[PDB]
Amino acid sequence: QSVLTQPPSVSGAPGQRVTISCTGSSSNIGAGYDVHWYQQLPGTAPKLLIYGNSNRPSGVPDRFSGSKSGTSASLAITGLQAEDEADYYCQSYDSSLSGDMVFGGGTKLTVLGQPKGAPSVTLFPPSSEELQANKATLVCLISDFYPGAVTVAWKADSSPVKAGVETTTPSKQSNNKYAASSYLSLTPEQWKSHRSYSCQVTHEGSTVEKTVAP
Amino acid sequence: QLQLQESGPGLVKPSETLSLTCTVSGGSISSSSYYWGWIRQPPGKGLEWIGSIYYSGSTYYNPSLKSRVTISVDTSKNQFSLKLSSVTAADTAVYYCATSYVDNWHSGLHWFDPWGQGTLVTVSGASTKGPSVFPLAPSSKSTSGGTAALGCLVKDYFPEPVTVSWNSGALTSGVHTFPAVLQSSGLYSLSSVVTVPSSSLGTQTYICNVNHKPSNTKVDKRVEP
Repeated sequence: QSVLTQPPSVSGAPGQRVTISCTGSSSNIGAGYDVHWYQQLPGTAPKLLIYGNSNRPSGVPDRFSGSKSGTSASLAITGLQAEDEADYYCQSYDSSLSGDMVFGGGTKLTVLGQPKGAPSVTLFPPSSEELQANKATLVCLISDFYPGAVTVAWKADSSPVKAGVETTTPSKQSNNKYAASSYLSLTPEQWKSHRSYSCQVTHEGSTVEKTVAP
Repeated sequence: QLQLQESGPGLVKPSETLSLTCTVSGGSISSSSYYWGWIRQPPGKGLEWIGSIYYSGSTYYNPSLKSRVTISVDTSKNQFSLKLSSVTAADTAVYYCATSYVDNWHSGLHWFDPWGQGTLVTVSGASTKGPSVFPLAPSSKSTSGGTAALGCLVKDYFPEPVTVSWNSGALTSGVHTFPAVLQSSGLYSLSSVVTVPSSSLGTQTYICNVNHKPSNTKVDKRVEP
């Protein structure tokens, strides 16, 4: 919940023009107060993108523009680039109570047409130091895949292991591909008693399986 | 070139008070037509203004939070501070300080620029736990020709975050620090991997520098073949 309203997601084709809307009420945007926009790349602080309805800070490409009309405002992006994938927030001022700086809820912008990327998979066995501490963790690191959906399965020898698995959501990298991590917890006795363990990554109907042995 | 830096505890117990400080450099809090602000962002959610302060003390707060918010300023240190009382899990968020050039607050024309880096505060009754750091010895199997991947497993810490650097910040090329998983135990784990030349694994020394500020724990783990 936020005082201004934005579509949660907007998509556009490369090189085309896309708009992100921001609606308010007669107490904020419609009361004559300016609308500002912030761009947030993943894991980074918001940065000013448009101020005073339509002004660009230095360092913002002129493909970005802003306008406002009545109780709403609009961020427009021409010649859509892959590097424009980010979250976008509008912001204004509301005078209904004491004078409130208010936000929209954010829009995630997707640039369509990105080619598929197969995942790079690095599998590490438990460290000797961890085994000496009577624990064992296998670490499966998955990067550079697109689109952002993988499934990760583990095997003891050839048999699926369902217990002791923790896997992150896929997270967007700076290059617009995705990363994820999967962790298999074992006892040192399990790790030493099998001939190997495997991390199998499924992505877009293809699988990559890496295997490590004691 | 005005720059803002958040600081303060990363863990607050439910019902207690969250306290943060923002240190400003490159420009003056005092004697400036600026309102110095706090903004927060719960993980995976949107931005929310908390309140702002003028250097001589006048404040404006978000009406939905005003009963719990105190913002203060220390002009002699070029700092301003936030206290949020009676916290709950709803107050778990990245907290940003920022600033607004303002001629008249009630003209409602102002925006946020620049912004600080953000600092994470988790509201939880769970205890702080420092990480166990294990080396991930180099493996050439998955990387490009003549390179190997090595890393550090940063296991079982709470709350977020940990920072990882390599060789005290000297080694930046090929470093990938992955987002953490939250395990069922309630503890986080993450890994940082760096891809380096295979040929010099016997002549160069690789060290991961793990800093877990919430537990005041620092580990410099040598990663050997």
